[PDB]
Amino acid sequence: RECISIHVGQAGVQIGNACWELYCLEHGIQPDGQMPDSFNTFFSETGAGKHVPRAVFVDLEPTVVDEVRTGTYRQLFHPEQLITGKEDAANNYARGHYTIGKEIVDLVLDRIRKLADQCTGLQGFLIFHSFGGGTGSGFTSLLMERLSVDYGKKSKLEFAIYPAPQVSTAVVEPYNSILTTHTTLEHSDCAFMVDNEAIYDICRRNLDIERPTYTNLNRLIGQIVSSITASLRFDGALNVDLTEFQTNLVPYPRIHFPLVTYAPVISAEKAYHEQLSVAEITNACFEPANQMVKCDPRHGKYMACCMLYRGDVVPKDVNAAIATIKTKRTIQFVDWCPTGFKVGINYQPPTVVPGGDLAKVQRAVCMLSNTTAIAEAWARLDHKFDLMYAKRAFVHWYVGEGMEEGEFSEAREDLAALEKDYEEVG
Amino acid sequence: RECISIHVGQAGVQIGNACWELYCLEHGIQPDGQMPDSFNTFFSETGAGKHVPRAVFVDLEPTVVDEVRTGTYRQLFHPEQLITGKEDAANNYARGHYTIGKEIVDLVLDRIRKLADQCTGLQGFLIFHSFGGGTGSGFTSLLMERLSVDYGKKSKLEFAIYPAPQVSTAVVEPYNSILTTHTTLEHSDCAFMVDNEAIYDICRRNLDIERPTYTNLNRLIGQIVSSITASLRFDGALNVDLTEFQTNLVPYPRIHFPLVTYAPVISAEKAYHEQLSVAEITNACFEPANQMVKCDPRHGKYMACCMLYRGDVVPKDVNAAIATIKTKRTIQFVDWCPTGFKVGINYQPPTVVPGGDLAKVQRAVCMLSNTTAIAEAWARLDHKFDLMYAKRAFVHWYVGEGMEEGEFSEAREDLAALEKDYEEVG
Amino acid sequence: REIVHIQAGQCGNQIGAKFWEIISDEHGIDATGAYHGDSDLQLERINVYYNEASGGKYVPRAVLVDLEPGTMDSVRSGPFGQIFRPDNFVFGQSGAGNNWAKGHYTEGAELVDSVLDVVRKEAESCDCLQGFQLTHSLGGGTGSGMGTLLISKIREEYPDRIMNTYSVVPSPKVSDTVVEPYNATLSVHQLVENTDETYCIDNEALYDICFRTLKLTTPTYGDLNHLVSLTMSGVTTCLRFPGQLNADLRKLAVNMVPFPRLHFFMPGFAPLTSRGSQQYRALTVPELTQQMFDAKNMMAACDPRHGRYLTVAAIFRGRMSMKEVDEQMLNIQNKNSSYFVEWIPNNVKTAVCDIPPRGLKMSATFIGNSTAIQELFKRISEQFTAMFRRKAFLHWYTGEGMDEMEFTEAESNMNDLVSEYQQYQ
Amino acid sequence: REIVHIQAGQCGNQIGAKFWEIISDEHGIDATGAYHGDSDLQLERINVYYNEASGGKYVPRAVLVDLEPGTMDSVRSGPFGQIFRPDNFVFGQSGAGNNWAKGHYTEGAELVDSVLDVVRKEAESCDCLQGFQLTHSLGGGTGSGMGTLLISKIREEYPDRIMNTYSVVPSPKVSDTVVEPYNATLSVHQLVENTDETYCIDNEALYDICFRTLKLTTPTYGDLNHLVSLTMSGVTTCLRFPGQLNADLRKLAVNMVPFPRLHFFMPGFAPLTSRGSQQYRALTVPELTQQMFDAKNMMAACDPRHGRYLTVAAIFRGRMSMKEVDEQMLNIQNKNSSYFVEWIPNNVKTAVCDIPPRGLKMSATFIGNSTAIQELFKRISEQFTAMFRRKAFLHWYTGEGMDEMEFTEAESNMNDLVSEYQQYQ
Ligand SMILES: Nc1nc2c(ncn2[C@@H]2O[C@H](COP(=O)(O)OP(=O)(O)OP(=O)(O)O)[C@@H](O)[C@H]2O)c(=O)[nH]1
Ligand SMILES: Nc1nc2c(ncn2[C@@H]2O[C@H](COP(=O)(O)OP(=O)(O)OP(=O)(O)O)[C@@H](O)[C@H]2O)c(=O)[nH]1
Ligand SMILES: Nc1nc2c(ncn2[C@@H]2O[C@H](COP(=O)(O)OP(=O)(O)O)[C@@H](O)[C@H]2O)c(=O)[nH]1
Ligand SMILES: Nc1nc2c(ncn2[C@@H]2O[C@H](COP(=O)(O)OP(=O)(O)O)[C@@H](O)[C@H]2O)c(=O)[nH]1
Ligand SMILES: [Mg+2]
Ligand SMILES: [Mg+2]
Repeated sequence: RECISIHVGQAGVQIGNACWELYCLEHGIQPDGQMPDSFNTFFSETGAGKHVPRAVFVDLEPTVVDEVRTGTYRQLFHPEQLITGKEDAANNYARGHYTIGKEIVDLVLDRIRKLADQCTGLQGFLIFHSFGGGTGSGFTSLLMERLSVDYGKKSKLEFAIYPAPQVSTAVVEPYNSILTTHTTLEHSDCAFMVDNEAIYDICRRNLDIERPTYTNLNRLIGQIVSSITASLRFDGALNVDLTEFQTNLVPYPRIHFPLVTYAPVISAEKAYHEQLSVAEITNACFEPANQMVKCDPRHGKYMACCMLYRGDVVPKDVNAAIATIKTKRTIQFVDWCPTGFKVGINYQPPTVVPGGDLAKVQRAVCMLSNTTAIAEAWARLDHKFDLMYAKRAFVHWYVGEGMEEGEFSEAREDLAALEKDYEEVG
Repeated sequence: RECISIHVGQAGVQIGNACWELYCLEHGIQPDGQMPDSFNTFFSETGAGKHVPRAVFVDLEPTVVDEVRTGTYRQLFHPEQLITGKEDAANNYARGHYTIGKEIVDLVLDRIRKLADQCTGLQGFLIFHSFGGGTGSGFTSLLMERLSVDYGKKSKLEFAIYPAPQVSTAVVEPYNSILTTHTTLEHSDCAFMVDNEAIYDICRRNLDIERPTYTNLNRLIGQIVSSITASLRFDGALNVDLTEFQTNLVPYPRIHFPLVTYAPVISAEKAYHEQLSVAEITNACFEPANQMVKCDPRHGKYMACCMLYRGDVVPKDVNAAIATIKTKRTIQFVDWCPTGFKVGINYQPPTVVPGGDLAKVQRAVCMLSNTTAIAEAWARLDHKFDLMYAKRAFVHWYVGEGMEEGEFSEAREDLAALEKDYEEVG
Repeated sequence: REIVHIQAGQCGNQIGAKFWEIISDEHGIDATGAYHGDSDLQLERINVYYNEASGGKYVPRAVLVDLEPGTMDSVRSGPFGQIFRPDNFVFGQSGAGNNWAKGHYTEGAELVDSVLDVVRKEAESCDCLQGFQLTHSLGGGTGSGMGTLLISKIREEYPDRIMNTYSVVPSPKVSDTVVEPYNATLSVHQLVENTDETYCIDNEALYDICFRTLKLTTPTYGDLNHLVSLTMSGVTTCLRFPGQLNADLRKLAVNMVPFPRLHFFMPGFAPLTSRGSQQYRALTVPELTQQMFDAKNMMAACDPRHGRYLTVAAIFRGRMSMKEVDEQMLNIQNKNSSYFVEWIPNNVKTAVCDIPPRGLKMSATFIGNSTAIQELFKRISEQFTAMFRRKAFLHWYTGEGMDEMEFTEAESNMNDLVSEYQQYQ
Repeated sequence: REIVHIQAGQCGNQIGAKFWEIISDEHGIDATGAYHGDSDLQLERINVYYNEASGGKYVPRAVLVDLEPGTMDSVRSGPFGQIFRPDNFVFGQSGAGNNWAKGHYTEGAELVDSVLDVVRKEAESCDCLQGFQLTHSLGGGTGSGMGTLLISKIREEYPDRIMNTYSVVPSPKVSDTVVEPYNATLSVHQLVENTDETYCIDNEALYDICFRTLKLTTPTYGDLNHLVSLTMSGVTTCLRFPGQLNADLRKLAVNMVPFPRLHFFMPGFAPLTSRGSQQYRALTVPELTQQMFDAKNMMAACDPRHGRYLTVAAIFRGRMSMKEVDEQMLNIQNKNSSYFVEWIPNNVKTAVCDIPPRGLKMSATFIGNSTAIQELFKRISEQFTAMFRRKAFLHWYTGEGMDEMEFTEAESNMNDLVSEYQQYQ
């Protein structure tokens, strides 16, 4: 059982940088690759006292990847796993998909096949990227397009960063974040949406951190990915696998956008006073003040949700805690879901990274609900795209790169239908 | 069996400060929350060697609460339990109830629900506040209105400070103390009234202290509260419960204003010469020179009284001492009350706080009687309010904040009717 | 809760210069913006008046305004002159010439835009403010000219914040300018509506206090500005330090003002003792309260014995006891039952703080709203009376666009104000 | 990603001389081409501006162009004069005499071949270049006459590489030449179609910033050229040093220009503080954000308050926090909702770098594309109309071969640009 991760762009590399430091702490492996088992899921062992990850780094700009090449973690990777270009897409999806992407899309695909040869039980790939730039979107959309045809039925997971409606840093963001909808819709088995706004509020209130910079936000995402795969890397009372988890969660082929949340996140000094028991932690996951996307489930009806407990949990009370939630009329479920819970209990406590903003805890929970409230996170955005497309602003940049003026018709048409389904099922 | 205490305003927080130092000494719990049983009634345990109270501190001004945050008892209170504002109500009921009310009332009602989730057998609430300022009157009236709807039949107790007729500290006091009566009348199961100037006389004569400041008065109130709840926290010859206490004392739904008094209070040096036995401490409770509100029972007729003894008491004589009182025609009871004494004897002697103004004893008594002498403490005040309201002084402040001019009609009309009921039953 | 500071004219700047000398020593800062204090309570509420800077320095939230460059030259080079930021000094080049007309219409209208750009900058920096402090005098042209103009322009933008002005009103016995009654009457026309709480002081009475109670043989403008500052600093001591019972600026306004137009106050301070007679004095509350209510100690040339107190306040500083403050207040009301209004029971507001003034154990400040002010305005209206009959000095003001109608309103509105105080007396 | 430099005219060289003095100190390079730095990050992209030489010396990618040999002698003998390669100094012997006719047709035609052989030599030296930088003025003859001829020839050879112009456009209030309007209008005819993005700067405004904000009493061309250099140095700091979020020349161009013809920019820099008022200033992002948007600091002689911003940028330098940059940007948009275009949400671009300017902790650069430029072109156009109406000074230019048609379209084409900006206002 082995899994392969692909990072795209500055967002992907920065997120990927935090995770692969987190994994090394978990398995007791020093930065120079030597260990002073179960690690085969992510690592490959070479002869004697040398482990290297199953990672590949991709970018069209040499600046950010060179930071990995010089930093403390230079010795972990192969030299050939770190792929850089010469000219960035300059926040153009059209440049990414058609112009600059194609000269590098072949090089990595030759490298993916080399890594997929070592593995024996490939479950799937992990993709970290964002919808902000064209480099992270146009190339990734091309990169999954090649993966899906070549490999077919193996599961691919994505961990996207959605653009916020208010707190955004670019001018042409909506044009990219609509054109990516097609490729994710029909070439991804499961898509995770994470917002930059909501992580700020979580940092401000729960963690009581004054000035959250991108170091701390990336550490939060590293915990979510670590928890989902801890079912494979360790052993416990009940087990849930990726194929098992997709079966219980995705009810229809077109509805695969779970919303994630984590519990507990607590500051060091405020952690001493509170006694963190399973009865309340399962309640914290349903607080709309802790959802990782600026979305209100109060306007939606739950479809299913998956709980991933780890630490010191026994199944006697989990059903009792789950029973407690079902009695609330505040937390609503669809009528054809009398049961809407998948439960997995693991034995390994989460590990705290030194230099982080979290305290050591004995228990942890990850929540993954497929709700119908997420309709609004696209409905608001399509107004931004359509308002700007009224005067045909910025379009001259994309047209000259090979796209057609009708290409933006399908982008809003596809989101027209995809939003239509959720209200239909809802 | 647990209870939740809410302190509102400078007066409430200051009184609450005195209490929680008293409770910790009783149970041997150090200021940092660690214990070198029965403590579940007020305390919650967190893992190992950590106890935190079931208390919430509320204010609209940071000055009187951040005194707690830096003080010796910073480690005991959970940081989220201290709620502060940015602008005080400035002795306006209208600002407290209407303008400055709603931006903070929601936060605590969210915080009460979290505290009420941990409990299993919630007995009731204890509310500490005063009728002087609008912050403690306008806001506290709003909190009880929201509490009653959410919880309904659960009993709520308050410990209010009535403004004195002669020794008063503000100009606009009568306007506030009339507007609180509606929400106390219709939304309180038991209301305790205490007067500031009366406690001065008790300090002057009985304790022989030259200059009682607000430290020593607040220590006296801590002794009254601790004794009423000592029946839950310990076990003895007879038991009286909070819901048991209301049944015997309150004869009609509109008449729930008991007068409190205590025995014995004595200086350290004069404690040696006297012998304190059950025969006299039952007589000290009935002295009009020891009533806690400047009212004369000689012009009233008793309806009921409760006598809570603790320490070294035997039921053989308590019935005899109660028998002795009944033979006096100075102490009058109403005809429809052939018997009017509810008795509870407990086993734990009261504990003296070091640095205090009281001497260690083997027995103590707390008295709670429902008489008609208190009718005057409202009639005198209604003259003050009506006299000033003749010229519509100060009213311009309240009208602009959301009130209307007929609102003061209901404030006086309600106190018009309530005084009649005491007259009728009398 | 933090407050910005505005000073206008030679009169205010000389008053305001002493304030930052006294309050700075209170909070422990040196003359160069450095800090060297001991008690932690100094840093708890440092920001009520100051702004932080790089390198661990503090600068005050003050604005110095002028229509002549002479006075800024003095304050800049004086003691504690480098504390202020250079950008704050706002001054013109022409002067006012003791004209109210030039200050409002001709000269100040050009310079008014500059100051509002600065007070806007200080208003945004503060997170949640409550009030503005204004220091000026009612005799000259600049202080009464622009001082009236900003108050109207300040008020319109911020109708929800409280406003404070600490005025100095002229007196006949120390009369100094031939055209004083023209200036004073025109300004108070708009202070009756555009300010929330107003203090009045006399240079006549400040001479009465200085010779007799202080045993001062040489009262210069150094010492008078000393006395006004201590009343100025005392009101807002509840904000900067804790206390057993608290009172900020907003509490006093609701407690003292029965009707919107009756907000003209009278200061008073105690103790004030000579350098040799202090060794022969007690240290107790009852001696403080008798001095506070003494008609021989007020800071306006009006005796309260010709009227009755509406409401009063007392601000105590030091380690004291609550009953003793309570028993003293009832003693005065019972003994002096003639001098208090009857239909407002218990006319006294109370407040006690913790930190005493440095080198002292106790202090007190008296702010008492009385009906005796009606005489202090009639006396001015009499001096104005004999001048406007024969149109003396009128041509100087009429040159800038005013009319006989405006002077008619100046007397009529001053007539209305005195009527209100007589009616409720 | 490394870029070559072109300078034209006396103005450009005096601007360009300071840029290489500043940027060399930024990278640690001495006055003689040696290197003596400490941080390795200086060497990571040292090649972005310089070319390697034997023996451990560095020479820049500079080309100095002139039509008179006077200025080349000064720059050669001036500070940092030996840095340049001698072959780069290209200059003639006759001069222009403020003739735009002579700069293009008579005198630039002979000398244009010589320089293009040199820029080709640098174009072969480059591995993978992106742009050309051109620095000139729109008043004289050489800078506009040759510069427009350089751009025309450069563009045809390299239709895909990015082209930058940092122009100085004349102002009526600092008018210095009788035939300025003929020069300015005839050049702008071709900057519309042969450049990618253009920066406009006025000598009138740089006086305003020097006297007022800097408290400079004697602003000479030594100091004005200091200001413009910091803007050019700031734009390309993402290329030479790392950062949390990056922005190169291609990202800005796509993020600024909604339609191909609306590419005229206005810079602005912050902080700019006097040597005495710096001790009394904070060090935070929120102070930096307000300064950039201040209409008293924008470095062109046109008011943005007369129009609405299309888009803006902000390049920040220093070790900072990412939400703080994000929170302030929403504050300005919400508070100033009147002054931004409505049909493009979130009109702000952002970039943060790590290496701050030497001796400073923070910095910011503002690039705002507005509709307020439409007035800065009408003022020039009016000066042209009163000239060509009566054919004053026309005979001097007609002697080299232009005709009334060429001047006729000169106003007609510049008429179109004013039409576009008003249309989208
Ligand atoms: N979590 C996280 N998000 C980032 C980070 N950097 C940029 N982003 C997000 O990315 C969005 C902008 O598009 P990018 O993902 O940065 O495009 P890019 O990373 O430059 O990829 P390329 O354009 O190919 O170089 C912004 O809205 C940010 O929310 C980061 O370091 N961590
Ligand atoms: N026992 C006791 N009574 C107090 C104390 N402080 C104030 N009081 C009483 O409170 C009355 C005045 O109203 P307050 O209760 O102080 O109103 P407040 O505490 O200021 O509440 P806010 O206005 O919201 O700040 C006075 O008549 C005092 O008798 C105290 O510390 N202990
Ligand atoms: N208390 C006090 N009053 C002063 C001082 N200097 C001047 N005055 C008074 O201010 C009045 C005149 O005000 P003026 O100086 O003309 O105001 P300006 O024109 O704005 O400077 C006179 O009646 C003086 O009594 C001072 O230092 N202290
Ligand atoms: N910023 C700046 N502008 C200058 C400088 N020298 C001249 N100018 C401007 O350039 C304009 C004339 O252009 P000029 O340099 O004479 O063109 P030339 O024929 O190449 O010399 C005048 O309006 C000056 O304001 C300088 O050193 N710095
Ligand atoms: Mg990038
Ligand atoms: Mg208070």
